[PDB]
Amino acid sequence: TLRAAVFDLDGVLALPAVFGVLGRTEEALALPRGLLNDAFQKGGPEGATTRLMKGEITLSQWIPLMEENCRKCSETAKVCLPKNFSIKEIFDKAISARKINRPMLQAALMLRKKGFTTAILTNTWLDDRAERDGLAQLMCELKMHFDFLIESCQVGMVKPEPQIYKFLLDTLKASPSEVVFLDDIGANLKPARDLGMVTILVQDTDTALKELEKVTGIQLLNTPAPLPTSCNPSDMSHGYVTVKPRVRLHFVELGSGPAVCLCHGFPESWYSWRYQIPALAQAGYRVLAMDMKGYGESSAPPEIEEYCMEVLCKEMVTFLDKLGLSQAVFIGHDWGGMLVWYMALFYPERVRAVASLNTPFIPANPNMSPLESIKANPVFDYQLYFQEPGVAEAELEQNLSRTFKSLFRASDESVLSMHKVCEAGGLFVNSPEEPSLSRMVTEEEIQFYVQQFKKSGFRGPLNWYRNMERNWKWACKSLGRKILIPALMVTAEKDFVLVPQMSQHMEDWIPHLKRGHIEDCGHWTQMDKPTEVNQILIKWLDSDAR
Amino acid sequence: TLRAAVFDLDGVLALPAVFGVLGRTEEALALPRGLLNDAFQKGGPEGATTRLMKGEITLSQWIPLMEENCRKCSETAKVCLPKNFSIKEIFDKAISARKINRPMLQAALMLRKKGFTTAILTNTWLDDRAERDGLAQLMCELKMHFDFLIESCQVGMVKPEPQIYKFLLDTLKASPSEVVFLDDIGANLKPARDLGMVTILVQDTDTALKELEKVTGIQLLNTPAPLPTSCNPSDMSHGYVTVKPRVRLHFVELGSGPAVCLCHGFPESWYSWRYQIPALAQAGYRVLAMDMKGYGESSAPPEIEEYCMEVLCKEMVTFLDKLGLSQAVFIGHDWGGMLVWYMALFYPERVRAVASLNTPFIPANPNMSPLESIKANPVFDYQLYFQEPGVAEAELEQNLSRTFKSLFRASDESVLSMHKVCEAGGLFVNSPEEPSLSRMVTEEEIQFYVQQFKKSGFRGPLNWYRNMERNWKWACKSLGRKILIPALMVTAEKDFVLVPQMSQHMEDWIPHLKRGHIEDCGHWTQMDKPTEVNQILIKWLDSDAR
Ligand SMILES: Cn1ccc(CNCCc2ccccc2)n1
Ligand SMILES: Cn1ccc(CNCCc2ccccc2)n1
Ligand SMILES: [Mg+2]
Ligand SMILES: [Mg+2]
Repeated sequence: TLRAAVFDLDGVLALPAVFGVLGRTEEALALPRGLLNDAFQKGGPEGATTRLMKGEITLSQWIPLMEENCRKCSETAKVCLPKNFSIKEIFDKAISARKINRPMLQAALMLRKKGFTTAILTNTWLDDRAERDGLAQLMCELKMHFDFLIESCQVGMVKPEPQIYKFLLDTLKASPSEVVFLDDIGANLKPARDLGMVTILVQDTDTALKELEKVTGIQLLNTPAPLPTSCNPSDMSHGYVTVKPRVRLHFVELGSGPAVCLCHGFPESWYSWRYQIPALAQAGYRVLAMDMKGYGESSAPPEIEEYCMEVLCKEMVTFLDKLGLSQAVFIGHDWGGMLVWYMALFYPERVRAVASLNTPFIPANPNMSPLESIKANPVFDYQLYFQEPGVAEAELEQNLSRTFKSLFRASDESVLSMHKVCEAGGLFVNSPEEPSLSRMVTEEEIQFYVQQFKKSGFRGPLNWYRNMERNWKWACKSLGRKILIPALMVTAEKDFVLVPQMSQHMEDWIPHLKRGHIEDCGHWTQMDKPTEVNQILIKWLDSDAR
Repeated sequence: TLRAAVFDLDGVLALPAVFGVLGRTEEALALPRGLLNDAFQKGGPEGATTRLMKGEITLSQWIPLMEENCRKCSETAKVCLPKNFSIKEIFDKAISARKINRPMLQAALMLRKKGFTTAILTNTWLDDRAERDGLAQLMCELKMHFDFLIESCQVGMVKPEPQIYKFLLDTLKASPSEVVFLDDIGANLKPARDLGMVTILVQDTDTALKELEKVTGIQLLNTPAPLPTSCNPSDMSHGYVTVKPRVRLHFVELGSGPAVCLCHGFPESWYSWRYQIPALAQAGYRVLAMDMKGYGESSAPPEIEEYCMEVLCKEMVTFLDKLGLSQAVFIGHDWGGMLVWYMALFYPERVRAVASLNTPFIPANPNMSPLESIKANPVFDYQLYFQEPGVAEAELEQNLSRTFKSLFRASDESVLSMHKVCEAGGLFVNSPEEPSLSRMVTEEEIQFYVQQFKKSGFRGPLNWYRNMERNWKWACKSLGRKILIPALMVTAEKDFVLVPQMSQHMEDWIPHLKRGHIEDCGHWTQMDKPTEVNQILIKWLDSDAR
């Protein structure tokens, strides 16, 4: 029966409410109780405040009217306003204090996940204050989570006028008995209840969610910790930069503030950062999530040396040149982790800070050929398997769904040891035809990877592994240097290919290295433990990159 | 004969040089003359400084070696270094003081314009200092103007070693007698002169350019003021955002810092901002230069109401939402100018500041139909001509080269009065078949517009003029408001359609409006007077938007 849920902003999705500051200010200043609310509501349907809420005048034009109202109210109550009494001041403070009410948003998120149409209906104003950006950010953050945002000042109607609820119903494409509406003002509920909507009077959040839970039949309270917000590819800004005649790099871009360039691993996509991209942008950064060369909508030339680290890195520098960025923070995972260490060693002027998930920095051994070093570690056997052009391509391209479903698995779910892969004849030779779906991924997310890899297959990706000698020779150039810019290494306890202990000497080359470590986290770090990754990167960004 | 020109960075393209700070620091501190240079050059080919210049060690690892050198030099000279003597300090200061030598860059620019291959060859270092971003910005700014940048620390060779000049020649694809090489160190010139290159020893800039001028046969000194840097479309980052199911907006993006959204006019392109985009990015902004709806690589649905101001503006808000931008500075010209005023009135929380070139803000007259108002001004006759769907499309699409060549003309070059256009039967009825090229545009630039307009023709563009009534009704909603965010109006003296005096009442609605005014500037403001536009916008951005 219920199909739609409508939330107010002030006092419902955001707290403390502003009217609360009229009450609080009265108390704090020992004014006659209600004096500020009387001034706020002066004139009723024809007073300044209604004209504000309807979009007739802006907030800045309203401020001196509320002033006059406060003066007139105090005169009739035979009191004085204190010296320095400031409506602008009171409101700047109330509007900055007001924060997203997290459990209410999470309820709305969950209900939207169960198929509810969700909306914010609010009496609000056109905000032209010097400090308006704070409200713009709050509204941005809330609104992406709802089907509709209906603002009194954009539609020219205000709660409790009956016409705005008719407009709501019409916007929802729903009948009134299909709708629950939450508000902290009883007068604002009545016209909804008159049309037969279920209504909830919100005082404390938990009681409102209890009523909301009872009436929808969906669990909303005491629910597990939800995953961070993910990205919908077709809602992203997609960017494309030609770094040389046959090579264009694609990236997805979100956020403003310091530039942060995410470099994914093998065989992955910009989409592997889907959980980090909204969280980092929300944290105050300009995120650029790449398709690395070889992948997705980036170019994939066939030649092996197009994918040596020297060339890949020079291209990343040109990418910054064409975008007009003097620096970015470089955050990499897996092969992308290897790449950002080399950006830090060869182009430190272009790297604001450097972080790697899983991939350690290990200086080239100038006394041992890289192939030998690889042969010494049985877990890198699969890398020998990758050398011969065409062999791994045929196995990995043969059935893309089976490829990504076999690779992208949590640490307690694996279906492929990296064990004597050459000798076995392939990576998947003892894995199922139709693996089950990992807890980490939905069938929809697997199909995005499959679709990306239909454009160029696995040749460009595999070529990243085919420059061992060439990368070793270039790396040997850097053996006298240290990495002295801000740097973060994040180890994953149960990554069995890139194990934590392989990073144990990094402080010899990077003396001020900072660390995070994620327990119970396998190789696909960003989608395995997205919440922990988010917290570790944002904390390190805010202290070291900013 | 000469075909290539090679410039050093320190002491040639950038001034003051750093060695100059060794000399200056000695003097300032009353140290033994040359002591700092002796320390800098200690050990020669095997000393710390050569290892730096070759990329063996980074700047930060070099600093304490130079320290030791200074100590050892002072001991043997039986003097003391002052308390607080700091190599880091000296170098941070010298590297920040060092600025692009403008007349040398302009010479290089001009020579490159006459077909020279140009290069920077420099002994420089890997810069990992906290303050490295300053050098990264200088290098970014210089390097886009040259064919090649060859850095000692990336190539592992240093002037004056002979191998670096061979590497240069090989990079240039030129023989030595085709090359002039400029350097401020005579020792660095010798190996070039040994190979038979023309060399110029640079002390003061003017004398070096005199020699450079004599030897190339090209005028380089006393030359007129060159145009600002323009954009090459295929070197730009191209971005695409879907704002609703059939509408994606394309934009070009350059720079970091506060977001600045450029909105072009009829019938134009993101490319109409080609002279502003590098200058604004260089001035510290994140430029987003749109194809507005209807144009270029943005979507162009056929329906008239898709192009009313309400819909266009809501889409610009969604564009900011999907990019994760809480605000941008909105700068518009012509129809794009009209649009940014309406963003300021309906979405001030999303607009950091607003500026318009040419287009005044004039409140809707609620007592007169917009068509009548249009009929009252003979210069807007062409707007009636535009009403009837299909008529203006056929004339404007018939020959695109002739269309843009006829429209894009300086004030002393016009070929079309806007005079009784209906009665004449078209916009071009008394203009030539093959107009001459305006001084404002090259044949190449005309052909870019022609190519853009082959994708969707003129239907979407003309539709901007076909919502007079619908725009009037929405504008009437805003008649109680004022624009109280930072705002700039730029009038063009000789724009005969959007004349300066039409803006004369704007302070009634925008009391703190700032102004610029460009004399001898016709309707195509950005390409008519790009230099003046640049200066006026950057000065207003730095004071009001930042
Ligand atoms: C030198 N290097 C850079 C990155 C790596 C590890 N790549 C693991 C990818 C993979 C994961 C599972 C199965 C096969 C391969 N090694
Ligand atoms: C209401 N409004 C917004 C913008 C304008 C002026 N458009 C001029 C374009 C043009 C220039 C030359 C020839 C024909 C048309 N009027
Ligand atoms: Mg409320
Ligand atoms: Mg020099």
